[PDB]
Amino acid sequence: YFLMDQGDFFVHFMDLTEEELKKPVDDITPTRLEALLELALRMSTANTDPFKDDLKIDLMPHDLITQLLRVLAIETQQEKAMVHADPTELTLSGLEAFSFDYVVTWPLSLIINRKALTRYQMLFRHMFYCKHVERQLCSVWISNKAAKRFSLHSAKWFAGAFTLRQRMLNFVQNIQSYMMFEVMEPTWHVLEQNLRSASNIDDVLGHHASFLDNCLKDCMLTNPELLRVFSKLMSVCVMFTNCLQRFTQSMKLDSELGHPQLASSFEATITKFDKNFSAHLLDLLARLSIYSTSDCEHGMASVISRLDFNGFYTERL
Amino acid sequence: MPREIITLQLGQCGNQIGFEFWKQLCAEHGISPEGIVEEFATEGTDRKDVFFYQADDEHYIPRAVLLDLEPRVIHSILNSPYAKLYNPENIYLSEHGGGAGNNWASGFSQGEKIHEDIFDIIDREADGSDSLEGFVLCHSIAGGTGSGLGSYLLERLNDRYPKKLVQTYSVFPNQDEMSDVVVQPYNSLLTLKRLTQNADCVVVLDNTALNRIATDRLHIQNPSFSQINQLVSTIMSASTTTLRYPGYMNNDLIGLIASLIPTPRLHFLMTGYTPLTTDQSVASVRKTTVLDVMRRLLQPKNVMVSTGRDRQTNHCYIAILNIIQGEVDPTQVHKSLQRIRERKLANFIPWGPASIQVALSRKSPYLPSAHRVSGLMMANHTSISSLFESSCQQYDKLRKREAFLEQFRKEDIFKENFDELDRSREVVQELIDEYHAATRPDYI
Amino acid sequence: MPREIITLQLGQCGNQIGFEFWKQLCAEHGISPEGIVEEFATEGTDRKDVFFYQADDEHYIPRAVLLDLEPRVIHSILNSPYAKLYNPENIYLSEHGGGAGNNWASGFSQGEKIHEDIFDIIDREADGSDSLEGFVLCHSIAGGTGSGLGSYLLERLNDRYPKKLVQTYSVFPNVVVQPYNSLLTLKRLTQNADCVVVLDNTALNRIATDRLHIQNPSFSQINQLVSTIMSASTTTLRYPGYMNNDLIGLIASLIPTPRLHFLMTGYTPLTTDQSVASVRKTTVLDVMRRLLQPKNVMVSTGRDRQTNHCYIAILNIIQGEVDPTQVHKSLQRIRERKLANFIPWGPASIQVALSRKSPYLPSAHRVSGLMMANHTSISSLFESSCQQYDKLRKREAFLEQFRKEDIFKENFDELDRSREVVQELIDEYHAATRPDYISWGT
Repeated sequence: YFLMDQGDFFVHFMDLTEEELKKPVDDITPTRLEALLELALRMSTANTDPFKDDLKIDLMPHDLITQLLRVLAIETQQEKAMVHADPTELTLSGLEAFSFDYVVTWPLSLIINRKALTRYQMLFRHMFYCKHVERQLCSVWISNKAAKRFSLHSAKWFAGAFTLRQRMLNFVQNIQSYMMFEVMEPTWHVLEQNLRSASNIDDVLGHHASFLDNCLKDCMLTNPELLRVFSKLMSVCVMFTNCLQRFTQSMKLDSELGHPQLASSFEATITKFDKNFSAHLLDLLARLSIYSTSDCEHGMASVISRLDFNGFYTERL
Repeated sequence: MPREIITLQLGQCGNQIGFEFWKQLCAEHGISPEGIVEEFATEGTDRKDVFFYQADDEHYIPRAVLLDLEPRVIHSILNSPYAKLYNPENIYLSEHGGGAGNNWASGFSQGEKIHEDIFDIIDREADGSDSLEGFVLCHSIAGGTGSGLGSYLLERLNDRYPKKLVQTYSVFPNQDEMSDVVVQPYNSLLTLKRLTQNADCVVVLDNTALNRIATDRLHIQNPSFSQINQLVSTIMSASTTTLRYPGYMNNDLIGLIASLIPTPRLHFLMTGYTPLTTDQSVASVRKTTVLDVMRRLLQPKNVMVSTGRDRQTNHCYIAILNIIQGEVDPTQVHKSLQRIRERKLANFIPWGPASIQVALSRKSPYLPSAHRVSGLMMANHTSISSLFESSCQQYDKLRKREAFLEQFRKEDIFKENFDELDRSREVVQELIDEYHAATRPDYI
Repeated sequence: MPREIITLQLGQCGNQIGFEFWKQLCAEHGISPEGIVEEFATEGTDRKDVFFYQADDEHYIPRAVLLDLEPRVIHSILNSPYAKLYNPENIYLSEHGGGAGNNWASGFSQGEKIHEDIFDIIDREADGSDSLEGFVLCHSIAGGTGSGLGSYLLERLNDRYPKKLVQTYSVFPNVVVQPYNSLLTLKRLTQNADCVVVLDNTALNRIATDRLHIQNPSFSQINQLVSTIMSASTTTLRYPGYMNNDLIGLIASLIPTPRLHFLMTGYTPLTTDQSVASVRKTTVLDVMRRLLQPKNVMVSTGRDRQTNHCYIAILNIIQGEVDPTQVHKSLQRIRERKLANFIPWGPASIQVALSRKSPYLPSAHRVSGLMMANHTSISSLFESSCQQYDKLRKREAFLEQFRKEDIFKENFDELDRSREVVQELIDEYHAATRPDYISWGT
């Protein structure tokens, strides 16, 4: 659930969460959210997991971006600056407050605590919003399949927009692949090995806490500059895909019903989005290299390598 | 939600590749040749609904339609051990056993004549699919049926399912041998045109390169079609391993495409497989390292496409996805990526986004794997243009000689002029030129 | 008072469906082939008296009348293991072995000729019924006897018992006069039947081939599927619940009222007994999803792209160990996902009754479900029948045998009236796609 293994349920929940994009989900009781989740459950192979009943939905008083920024700004001079920050200027949060919690009975209630639950909730919300953005980008790309119903020399603006959104999607996919299959699987294996070797419950809790700290650090949650850059990048990707989807669906319907218009359909905001994405990517790479040279954290060199792997940004690092 | 893929098997080669694909899927899913779920696969954690449909008997049946204009192959499928696996209502066989006669135009006209039956089948499968992801067309570029009718079906699927992904397994003709089909260059050019204009992704399966691999590495003297189809099924299984094993990222075909095709026109992905060894070479318990996997994937001897090593054009990879199946340490994957970067083991496009993906997946529990770790590479690399250039050169060799044009001129699409051939030649020239530009820093 | 249902078995198909229905009832009630309760059936959870009469020797006898114009099948039945189940005195067979000759009009004239015997039988069964609920006519619309004599019996039952329900098991064809027989039968179902359950032989064959892997499905296997459906239709009688325990309510829910009586059928599981479906706990949601799957509907409806067909009403009788909370969750998920389109001009009728199975019938499935649905895409079958009728009438096809019968000796005006009624039915079915359908015909 939290780590989104067998994420087909999360792909199904993307579409339910997409109907709520105006106001934060905490404004609505979680009972109908859990009802939708459970009605999506029985359509997927999930019978052999007698542990999803311990999951519950919590309504946080803050969205994923805002809570992350306040966590990475507390006990620092950034709290004063970002106390006025709101998610309206950035990506709007209508499904980023949904999170998973694991309430378990005693003595298993001793293993899981709210100190770990807050980190669990933040990580799960971040993963879920990243997966929503990636699925929206992939849906935009797959819905642009109807552009093949038109000639090449009438979609040059559409071609540029597609290239920009393809770079966005590729960056999102690379980040996801790194932070899953280079971070989360190894940390899960280390946690499992520690649990299987140790016997003390206190040592188990300590190992869980260290695993959570490693997960949050590999998520660039220990550097406010990098967390802000990540949030801005994924917000601009979400905004670009939301601006796309309207005219994408419009032209898809036009092509599927018929069987300068394209330039006017291509707004001037696409170039601004592309430039902002480029700037945020360069900032992320620069900060990753700076932190790798100074702080010497093990996770920033991997993000630097994934950002510069084409022979065109390794000398721009 | 499932992401269903319909397999369309076109002509002799397409039907044989589809048959071997379905056999491989059955073996990976633990389904008997009779369509019965194997006892060992009842408790699987795999999501079968993505690639199989569920019959009323809890049987997982491939969503595959086998269409041939010649009875021999359809009858061979209905006489195969998997004849009871497939829904008979999903099998269309042309009663007109005349085939396309190695004529792309004839295959296209036949696709037009059987349009209603084919689109009825496709729509039946789409409505019987909860979340159809797309179509995979398995066809040959060199035949008559697989080229013309395959292009027709690709067009009609692109029109009917404009939101679904279209992947092709397109068999490219042998460039080094004189084709017995004098129109083979025409068929190949027309198929490349249709891949460029009406397909979202064309995986080129070169029988010449597959034969070369079988001879040089498997020591198979005169590889049979059965062995070629076994290689095809192995490739399809490795390509679907990330679908069959649930991971944390790129768990859907949309995500696969977005990882594989950074350039909409440059969406042709090459495949690579390792190990390439005969069963008689019991290679002792070699601990396959992440670095050894990546080195084998980067080794030309494991690429299943015969691309010319032009020394003048600095060809490069646009994007690379390595699907690593088995017990893999992600830290070893990361270390292997780091070593590959430091060693500059791959040259990439200079004017494109950096895309090197690594997915860790588990193997099917039902298949015995002699290798603790295997890897498939899917790469978007401009050197596929060298194959398209070869096909174009064969077409130009015929067209300048008006060779094998009589069968096109007999068909209505070519009865008046050759404009469809000239447009296909133009599209393939533009594709070659775009691949070369994508090899250049100015591609952006 | 008992709630008797009289089964009228008309022609080859009707008699075979009645025989298989009585066989299924016997198997569910633990009654021997002679009609005697088996020793293992003394503690049965069902009272045969609903559908059978009990003889003084504790024999359960079906309230079924089997009428055929040819001796071969009647003799085969009397030589069958079930010969002792039926009262021989309740079987009328015309000594004039000439039949109706596959002519609906001839079958009707024969019903008129045998009117007294038939209405005497119906009245005898009604008086032997404490609270006769209605008649179920099992017939084919395309033959002579099952169509003509069936329509005659439907008319006479509607006249004599105007407060009793008329349910039909109407076999739709896959005979140069077949369009005439089909049009006349559809007219009579529309005007004089309260509920017509459509059994499409084309869809049954398709299911038998695609799902049971039966190469060339026999009529026996199709009739076994029909009898399974008929048992599912009686499943709501065997388990005491709170609602819709009678044929009046069944017809009103499935055929969605008496004039809108063309019923589509759905059955689950549709699997051969050789298909041991691996160790998958069938959930209420999976049941409802399979019923909603077009490959599990037992009626071949055209996918007309022009008409946005919708469900008028659905009743699902689910028999077996079913969690009502899973039924409720499945209905809720179906509504939220709009997995079924309902009529816009009327309330969405989706009912689910959970019942227990007979202890005497082996159920491979811990939970099964039958859906009976009135759905506007059933109109595509009537449209097809109308097109076939118009194709024959424009050619005056197969009219020479009709002109021999008194009803058609002078003209075909009764055929034209039946075509008009079927046109009005088609137009009402089209209106049912529209929000104003409730007011369309009136």
